[PDB]
Amino acid sequence: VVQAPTQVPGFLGDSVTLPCYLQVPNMEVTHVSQLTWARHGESGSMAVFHQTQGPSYSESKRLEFVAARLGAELRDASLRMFGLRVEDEGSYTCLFVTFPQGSRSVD
Amino acid sequence: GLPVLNTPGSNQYLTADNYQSPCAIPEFDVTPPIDIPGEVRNMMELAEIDTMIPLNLTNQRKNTMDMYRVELNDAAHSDTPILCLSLSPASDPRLAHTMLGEILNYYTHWAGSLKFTFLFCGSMMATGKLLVSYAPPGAEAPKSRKEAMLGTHVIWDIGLQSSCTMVVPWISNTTYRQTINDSFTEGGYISMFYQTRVVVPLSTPRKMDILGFVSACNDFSVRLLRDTTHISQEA
Amino acid sequence: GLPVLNTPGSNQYLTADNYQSPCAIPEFDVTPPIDIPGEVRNMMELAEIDTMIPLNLTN
Amino acid sequence: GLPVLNTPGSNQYLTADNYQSPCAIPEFDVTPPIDIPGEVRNMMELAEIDTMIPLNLTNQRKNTMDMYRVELNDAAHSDTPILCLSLSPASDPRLAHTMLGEILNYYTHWAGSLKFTFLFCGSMMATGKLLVSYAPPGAEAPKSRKEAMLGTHVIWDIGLQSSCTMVVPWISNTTYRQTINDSFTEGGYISMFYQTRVVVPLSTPRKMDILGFVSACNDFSVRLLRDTTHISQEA
Amino acid sequence: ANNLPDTQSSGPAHSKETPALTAVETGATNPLVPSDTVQTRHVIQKRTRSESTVESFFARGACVAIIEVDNDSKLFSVWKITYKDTVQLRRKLEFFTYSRFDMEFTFVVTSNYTDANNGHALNQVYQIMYIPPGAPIPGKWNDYTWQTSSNPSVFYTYGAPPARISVPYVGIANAYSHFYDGFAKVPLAGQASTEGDSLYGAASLNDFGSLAVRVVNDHNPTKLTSKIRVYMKPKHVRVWCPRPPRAVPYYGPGVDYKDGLAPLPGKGLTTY
Amino acid sequence: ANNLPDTQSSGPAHSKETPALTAVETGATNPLVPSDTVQTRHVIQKRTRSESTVESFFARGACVAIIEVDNDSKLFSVWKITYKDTVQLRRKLEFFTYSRFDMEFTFVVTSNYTDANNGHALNQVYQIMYIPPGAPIPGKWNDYTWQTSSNPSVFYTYGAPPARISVPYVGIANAYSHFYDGFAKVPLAGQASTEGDSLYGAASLNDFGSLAVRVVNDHNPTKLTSKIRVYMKPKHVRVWCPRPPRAVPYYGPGVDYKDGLAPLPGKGLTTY
Amino acid sequence: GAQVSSQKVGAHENSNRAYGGSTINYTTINYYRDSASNAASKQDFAQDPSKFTEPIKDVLIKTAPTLN
Amino acid sequence: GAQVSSQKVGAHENSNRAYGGSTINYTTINYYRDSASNAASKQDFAQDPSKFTEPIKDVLIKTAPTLN
Amino acid sequence: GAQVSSQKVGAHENSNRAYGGSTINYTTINYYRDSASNAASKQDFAQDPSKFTEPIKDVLIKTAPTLN
Amino acid sequence: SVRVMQLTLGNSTITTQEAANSVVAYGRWPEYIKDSEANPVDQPTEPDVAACRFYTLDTVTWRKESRGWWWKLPDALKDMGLFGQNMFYHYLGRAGYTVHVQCNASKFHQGALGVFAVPEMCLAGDSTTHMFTKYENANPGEKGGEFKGSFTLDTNATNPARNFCPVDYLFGSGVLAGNAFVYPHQIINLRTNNCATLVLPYVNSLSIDSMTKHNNWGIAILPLAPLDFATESSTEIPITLTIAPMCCEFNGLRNITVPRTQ
Ligand SMILES: COc1ccc(OCc2ccc(COc3c(Cl)cccc3Cl)cc2)c(Cl)c1
Ligand SMILES: COc1ccc(OCc2ccc(COc3c(Cl)cccc3Cl)cc2)c(Cl)c1
Repeated sequence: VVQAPTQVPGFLGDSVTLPCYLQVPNMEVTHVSQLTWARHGESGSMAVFHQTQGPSYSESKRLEFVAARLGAELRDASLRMFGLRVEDEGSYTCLFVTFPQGSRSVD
Repeated sequence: GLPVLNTPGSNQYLTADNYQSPCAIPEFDVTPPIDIPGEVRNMMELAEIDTMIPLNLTNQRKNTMDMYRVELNDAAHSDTPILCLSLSPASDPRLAHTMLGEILNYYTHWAGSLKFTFLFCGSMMATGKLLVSYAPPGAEAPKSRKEAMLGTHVIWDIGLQSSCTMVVPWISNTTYRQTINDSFTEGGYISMFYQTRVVVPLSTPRKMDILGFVSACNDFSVRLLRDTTHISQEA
Repeated sequence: GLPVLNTPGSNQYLTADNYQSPCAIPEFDVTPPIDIPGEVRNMMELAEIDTMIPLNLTN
Repeated sequence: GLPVLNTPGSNQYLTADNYQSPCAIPEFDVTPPIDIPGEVRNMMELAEIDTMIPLNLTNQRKNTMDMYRVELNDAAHSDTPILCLSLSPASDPRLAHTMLGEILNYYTHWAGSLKFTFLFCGSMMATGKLLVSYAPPGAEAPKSRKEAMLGTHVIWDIGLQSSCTMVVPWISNTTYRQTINDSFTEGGYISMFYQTRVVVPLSTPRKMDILGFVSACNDFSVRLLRDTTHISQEA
Repeated sequence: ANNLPDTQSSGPAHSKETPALTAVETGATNPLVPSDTVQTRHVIQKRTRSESTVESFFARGACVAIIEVDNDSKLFSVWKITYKDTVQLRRKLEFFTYSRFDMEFTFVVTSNYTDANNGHALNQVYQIMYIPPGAPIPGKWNDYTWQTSSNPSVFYTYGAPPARISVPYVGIANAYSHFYDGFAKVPLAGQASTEGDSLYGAASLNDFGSLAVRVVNDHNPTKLTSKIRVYMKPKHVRVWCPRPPRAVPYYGPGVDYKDGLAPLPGKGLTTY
Repeated sequence: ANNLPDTQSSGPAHSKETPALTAVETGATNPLVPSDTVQTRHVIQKRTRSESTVESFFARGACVAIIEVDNDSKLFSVWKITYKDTVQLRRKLEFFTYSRFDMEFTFVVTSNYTDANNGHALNQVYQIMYIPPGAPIPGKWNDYTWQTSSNPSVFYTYGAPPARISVPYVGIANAYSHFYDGFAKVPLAGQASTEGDSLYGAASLNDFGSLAVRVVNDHNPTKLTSKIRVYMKPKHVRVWCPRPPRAVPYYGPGVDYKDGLAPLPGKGLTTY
Repeated sequence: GAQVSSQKVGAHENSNRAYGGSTINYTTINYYRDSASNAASKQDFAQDPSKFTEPIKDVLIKTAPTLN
Repeated sequence: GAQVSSQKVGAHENSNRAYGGSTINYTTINYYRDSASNAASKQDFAQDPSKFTEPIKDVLIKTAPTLN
Repeated sequence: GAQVSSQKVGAHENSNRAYGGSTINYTTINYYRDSASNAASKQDFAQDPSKFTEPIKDVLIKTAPTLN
Repeated sequence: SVRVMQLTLGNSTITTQEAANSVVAYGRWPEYIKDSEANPVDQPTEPDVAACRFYTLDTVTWRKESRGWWWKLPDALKDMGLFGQNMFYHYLGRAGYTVHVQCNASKFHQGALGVFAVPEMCLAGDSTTHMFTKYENANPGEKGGEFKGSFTLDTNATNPARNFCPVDYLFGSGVLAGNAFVYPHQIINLRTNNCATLVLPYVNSLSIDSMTKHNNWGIAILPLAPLDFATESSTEIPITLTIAPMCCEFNGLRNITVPRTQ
């Protein structure tokens, strides 16, 4: 299930992180578990954190990805945007993919 | 009657099927057609028309008419890029919303050559030579003219013919690429540099804009119709 | 038997369909027609006959 | 409409049926094929390639590279067997996991001739004569060279041509045998003995290995596709 | 829906012909191919544009409406026919100004007990009646209008494969207009402002009429709800005058906008 | 898929031709037949290899997935398309390195009340939507994505014969790769270790997309669960480069192993 | 016993099949002995309205005086 | 009234039937009088994009100067 | 567009129909435009295993010495 | 050459020495209704030279701050000589056009204007009420209208403006302006040309329609590259619009139409 807490200020200067937590119940555990981030955002159709095996930077040069990747975990991944100008909002999304039902998440 | 045997798939509704059905308004006198100008037979015809690229997506320029303007100046020669782009026509934010990108987002695969045309909107008194480049994936993305010049490139001399076209040839490992950002089907990098420098005389503007256009070549095709993420509906 | 596949629309009843059906009174000796005056083939024939207009609809 | 009558079997799903169904992705531009080397048309082609037999399944050797090595020595002549095997290609532990045995485990019946090739891996200075034998079922399994020599056998003389092939002819009562251990369709016994003895000069290794290979002949066939027990899935 | 041309091998050049230079001011697009600017090899092209034909682009059943009826006036519902109640098909159609095609309608009907432990009902039969603009609209789930002596009706039995019917090109013009830059009335000089006023971009007040849906069975006190999802597929398609696609969220039947006016994300000019 | 050759009668021999002797070092297999080493009779061969053709070997519907939906987010589920979720079909496909074929998918749908004495529901209709890599994935069992204006959907009515559809050869390469000895990225010198890292043996992060399944009916408080078992059959098959079959238990999507590493039993060297 | 008639194509697909061939024809076969079981062919003729519009004994021309 | 067209075979089976014969053809018969009831043939043609790509009055060659 | 092939009769009935005529033939007609919709014909060919069994450069005879 | 031309229609001639060719929309030249496409049965009027001639609408001025301009056809020509008379006296009317946009500067000026001809150019309104723009505001006549840099919602409930609010980058209709190039167009880049010339055939889903109720074409002019000069923050260059109706034919003559105004 999806339980993202990210409603974050968010401090400018900068810099701070843009987290994404998806706590996993619990007896029907999730794969494949690639993680996608879509901005909001003139999205046609990329400024993306995607992570298949090796973390792939869809071109927004000012990014930092910190998840225990190339292996697996799965995803309570944290992103970071520096920097350092007010490349603001708008908004951001955090969508996952799953073998069971979960090719889906929440903005 | 005639003995029949029902096979699996019976009574289902495939959203992409192609069967016949009874007409609810029989013997209806259909209004004949007229020859209306501008008829279209294939979606690829639209992908071959030049559409302006929103190259300047900086925070102050994005979502304004300024996102289409890339400014140049008469400064002394520099080897740093004027602009940088990734060849992901359906996913790169600068390409994803052009007519070409819009159509690609209704399909899962794309293949073919593309062409980028740049228009110089400086005064007639302004001159200059620019280097437009394309580097197939696999190496470090060019950051200086020295690296860019080693790949596919067109040296544009500014003058009477206001525009210059650079064709990005189909150089791929797979027979088709995906319309999503994926490293396996990555396309490469597009960049521009000053070859010499923009030169203007006195009483002439020292800064001017260039506009970029993108369209598909005659060997371009797409396949696997899918739904776009460019339109949504809440509630 | 012959393998068939049921398509959507099966078992429905379209009020404007045009299919065949079994006859409930088979081998019935139908009374032949006679040439009755005033036969009509199209509804538009009736629309071409002058009909008086109720022009004065005052109270 | 056309009067029809539904016959039994209607609306069922036979896992082995062969019917037509609507295409979910119509008008899809299929990527054409290329001539890739090594195409296969029949599974029996794979059964005809020599595959190494894990002949030495003793506790210390099984599941190691030593299960493939059968050691010989320059000892004085003995009439005791070097190895013994049962002609149950799909069930005997030594044959069941070869390429031939793997394929046979996806079928219920097998028929045809087989051939066993042995490779001598001793030094060039080593010589010797061996007797490879095949005894059709029904009598006591050969335990001495004297009994083995009464059945089908090939006397292998070691020299330049390093290997020797013994063909196990199709000698059966039934038209097809089963791929399980069953006495009704039992196949017989394969064994090897020293004809003379392995002889080596001084300064030469007195023990060496031989490797065995098994493949199907051109008259081999299988039928009745079934599921193998060689792959499982827990939970 | 056909083949693409082969790539011919192309060698070096040193000439006065410069296909790389052009002038987009003319309003034309430069028809260059790879061999115009680089050395190419001969490639025998086998890819085709079979799936991007106008027909294949629209050859999918899209949901245009979800009509709901509560078999306990809700015993029947009326849906004004349109393609603008949903966004997906609407956006695809709007890549063009005019269109002409036939339509295939498939109806997926679902129903369920509102109560987990109460009520029961026998299998339901639905009547989907088309009311052409002008015909009497039902006032009750069982008034005289449901006799359909002339209106086309479809009687669907719950559980049967989805119902499906075809409709010809029914426009009163030679093509359907996706955009109409005008009014149905012209206000004349002298008349009250209340007079001659009409909606911008609207043609007839009732273009195609509507659908009246009801459950034919006698309603039981049991709480039940049914939903008829209408799927439409344009077949035998012809389209005219391409237009750029909708970039911001729809705001009504018109081209009006209000909310998502900043569709593009930020990206560095020199960032790959 | 044909005949086998006849056995010709063969008599005794005393010659300089020795087909029994060979040298397997060359990499070739000795093509002997019985008559090469023993006296044979003439046998008219009537057996054929009709059932071991590459086509007949795969001409069976194998289960590749069991998708579950609880109609009381579980109101809908998403399954990433793959053949590696099960072991039986996977092992057969892996006898070869590359393949090219069409696919037939049959869906067996079952459902039941969780409670022996509680709840009730009317007949269910399911929607199986294919979401090609790139298309928007449903967030709710009833959001806009289920309009399927372009994605292919299959609406199944509970109790009807299993649904079935055919899919063409959809690979972006000229053949499907059962094994890919490589990466999707090449780490470049200078970049952070977090950079350019990808899974070994993986191509696209999303190869074939996924299936989104849901019950279209309005959910009732009743506890119900449904399972869609997906069966796939390769038809019009061509395969390249044979490989030895999997001997130890599978350990993931790769060729990784961990547990049943000692597959063979013990048997005496001189024991029949 | 099949009857093959041609359809009056309204909306045309971007195909040559929409303009010719068996693709613009439809096939019919009667399965019942009684003509009552048959569907309506709908290839129906028209006629002159004169019996209603001009049931006049002495035929008159519109250009010429009706009352003569 | 049957229409017999040929299919564009994508994946080929190891059969000669996958390369020739009626085995690579498909048959069609219209059952309804109204063309609206018909399925889509999908044998659709293409055209020249020139009306959009080059709606220029005085035709120009790419090798030749556009502005002359 | 019907394809008529013959069956390989296994068990024979005590009829002449079990040995000849259309009674040992089967008929096929494709209903779909896409070849993917087609069933498998199963009239599949075989080939030479040599590419696997003898991928040797200099061809050798079994009667003749392999190592020469 | 591609650059020198002369257009003659009726008693009016236009000359240019700095053209960039001319565009014929969709490759179709205007024409009269053929008998096979005819609808109204009455004899049409075809003014010919009296209506098919060049009419010069009001000149607008381009400044560094301009966002763009728009006009609607036949609306912009409703008061133009005998063309306007025939338009108002007849129920139905049909016409094609030759649009000639004029804009000259100097070799030390910069700027590029995108001139687009859009069939059924529907614009966005200013209120939360859909399709609320009133007739009088939608049809400005020869003066046309202007594009804005942002959307501003009309909140005066007592007196709603009921006007358009065309945002420039959204092409005044909720689509991105960079994609407007799919419509017949030309670009007036100051370093290259003086004008833009577009020949527009009659486009509609009918052979003839009401010219008062319906506008067939829309002309949109947007500054793609803003006006700039030497060092004069202050720069103004006029943009004159000359349009000529072609193949005019009207049907359904009656008393003259006098539409409500302002
Ligand atoms: C440009 O895109 C368009 C144009 C017209 C459209 O609708 C025209 C239309 C007219 C009549 C009917 C009536 O169809 C029906 C009948 Cl007879 C019987 C039963 C059910 C139906 Cl459903 C249905 C649609 C649509 Cl949805 C999109
Ligand atoms: C080497 O072995 C392979 C290669 C590819 C495979 O999958 C490719 C694949 C691609 C798309 C679809 C989509 O199919 C569907 C559609 Cl359109 C509609 C409805 C349901 C389905 Cl199900 C299904 C499978 C598999 Cl399972 C094994």
